[PDB]
Amino acid sequence: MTSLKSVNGQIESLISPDGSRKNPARNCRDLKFCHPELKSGEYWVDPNQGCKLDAIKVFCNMETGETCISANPLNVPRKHWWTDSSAEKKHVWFGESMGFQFSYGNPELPEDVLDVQLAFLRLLSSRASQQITYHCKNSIAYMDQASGNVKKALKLMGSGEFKAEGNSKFTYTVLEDGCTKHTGWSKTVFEYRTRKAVRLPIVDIAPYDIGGPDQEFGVDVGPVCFL
Amino acid sequence: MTSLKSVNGQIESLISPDGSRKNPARNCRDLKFCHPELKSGEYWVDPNQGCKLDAIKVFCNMETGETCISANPLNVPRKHWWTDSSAEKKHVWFGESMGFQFSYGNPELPEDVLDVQLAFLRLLSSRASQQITYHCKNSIAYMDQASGNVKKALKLMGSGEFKAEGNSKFTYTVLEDGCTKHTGWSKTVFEYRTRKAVRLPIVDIAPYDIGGPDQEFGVDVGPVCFL
Amino acid sequence: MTSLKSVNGQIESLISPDGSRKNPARNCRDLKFCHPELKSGEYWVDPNQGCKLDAIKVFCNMETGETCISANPLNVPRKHWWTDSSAEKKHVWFGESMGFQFSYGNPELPEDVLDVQLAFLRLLSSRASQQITYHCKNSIAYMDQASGNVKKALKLMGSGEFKAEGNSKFTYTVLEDGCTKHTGWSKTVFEYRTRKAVRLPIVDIAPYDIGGPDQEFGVDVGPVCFL
Ligand SMILES: [Ca+2]
Ligand SMILES: [Ca+2]
Ligand SMILES: [Ca+2]
Repeated sequence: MTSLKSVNGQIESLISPDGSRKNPARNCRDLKFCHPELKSGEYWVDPNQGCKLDAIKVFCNMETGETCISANPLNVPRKHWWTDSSAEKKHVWFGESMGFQFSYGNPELPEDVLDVQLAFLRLLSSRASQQITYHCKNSIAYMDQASGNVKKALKLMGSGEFKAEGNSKFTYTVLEDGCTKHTGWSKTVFEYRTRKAVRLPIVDIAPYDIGGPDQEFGVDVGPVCFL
Repeated sequence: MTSLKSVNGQIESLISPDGSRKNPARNCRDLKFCHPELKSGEYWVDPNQGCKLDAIKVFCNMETGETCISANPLNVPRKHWWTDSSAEKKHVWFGESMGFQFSYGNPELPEDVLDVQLAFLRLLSSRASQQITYHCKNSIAYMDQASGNVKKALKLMGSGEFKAEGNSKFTYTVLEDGCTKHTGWSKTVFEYRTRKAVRLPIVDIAPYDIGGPDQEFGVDVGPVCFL
Repeated sequence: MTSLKSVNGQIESLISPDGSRKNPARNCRDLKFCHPELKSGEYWVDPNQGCKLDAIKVFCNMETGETCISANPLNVPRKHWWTDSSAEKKHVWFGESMGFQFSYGNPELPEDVLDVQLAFLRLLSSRASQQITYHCKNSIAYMDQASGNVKKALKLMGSGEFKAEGNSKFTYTVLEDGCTKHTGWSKTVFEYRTRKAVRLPIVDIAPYDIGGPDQEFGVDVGPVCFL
């Protein structure tokens, strides 16, 4: 009878996973769907399903049904990261030069695996969104106070380029803009949200105003969230 | 022993779903594949699989293996829906103006969910096809009798534009053409069929000849069928 | 107790498939993941999952986790397949003229089914690669000895065109080049590898230097391999 009890529970787990490393579910949204009660917390979801042993630790915003992958590493430290030699200041790709590109998900799993689980969510979600902060000292993120212009605004590489202005479908929005005046380290917050998830996540960033001897910046990278 | 009997049946259901709200399958085509006998009828299929509680009531053409989603609402009523003021007559988007866009699947399920189940079928099916009727009084659908021309022909928004003429890959075909002469309410039937399912379903419609005081029309929207 | 034993094994099979026609798994890579030990060999994988009865016999390179579909038919025989009348020699599509296009997977399964299993793997894999050999007598594959040029090089239809030169993202690489001198039947080997798997497999081939009375060629088509 004990064996029967063990089997039945096991079977129930199969019909509905419970989010644990041992019993992951397809998206946070389903976990939400099949486990209405469960509260937002770290949960294990396996987007490509099939084998269960390659799921990923995501954060479920169990309110929205969003699945949110923290990006590793999470942050880029504060430093005066670039030279200021040209009178003209030009866009630079952090990851491409000096710099690393942002990686998303479990460090442990191989590239080809982190690609495909991400690929499914990214290919098959209703929409995706991602937030990113630019810490600044003496460095214009988006709006230049003195020009009242975005010419200085930075760029982001969706995977596709996200700019302040240009085709609307590819323009990030700003959520706050601390870094608009030069004088003595403040934060700007950007956001990209779309129905073509394939466009996310943000892998690289390009600050236009940079390399001043005065100029220093850091970043922290918010999770890419699929719904 | 009764418990064992209940488990075994339960397990069998898992290996093969039977199409019911409680035990849905991935596509009508599989239901057809794993249940060769079952006759065309309303059945419950769950394209994104995973959680079972968000499947959709489709029609299975169990002959073809097509999965056919009736679109809600099904029809647009007969009415003289638009003004005729310009000497020139121009294309108008029903949904965009005066008008609503066609929604597909369960009313009950959320947008983000109806998106993703549709997205999978739509992204991953061999081909899709959809039929649409234009009821008419004193209104040219496709072929103008007097010109022997399609200039008057209408348009449809695949999601992409489907026109009578233009790039071949994006031209609808006509299955019958009642509305070719003005004089005292007849039906034309259009069809789009493709291997890039992503292009369907039809969400919006644009009649070129419209708004005459004389002019009146209705529509009924056939299901979007995936194979 | 025997029934319980049968159920438990059955359940275990469900959690992890074992690659057999009866118990297939999603990709060779998972089979590799959930069955680390299993050696490279013919195995049964079912990419669209759902119903189990429509899987496909693939080769698992259980070292790489690649899933490799042998293409049917495997080879095109040696023959002087084309006319040489024009002083100018021009590209010809074997399949399009004189010729057949390459089909991949189980002969038994219907087109719409072989499409969708391939579609998933092809849509959802980390990368794909495919190798193809051009047997030659008196026929330049890629490099012309006398010109030291690729002008004569052939083409391949990815599904998209793969050429010796052109946009880099769409250029095949050569792995060996036997057919560079005219005089009395040697082999060249081509390869396309990409992260946009949608581009593969190779369905058609176009030799630029062909139809000489002297000129004869065969092909054998290597499998399209998904990872
Ligand atoms: Ca998995
Ligand atoms: Ca579902
Ligand atoms: Ca299957």
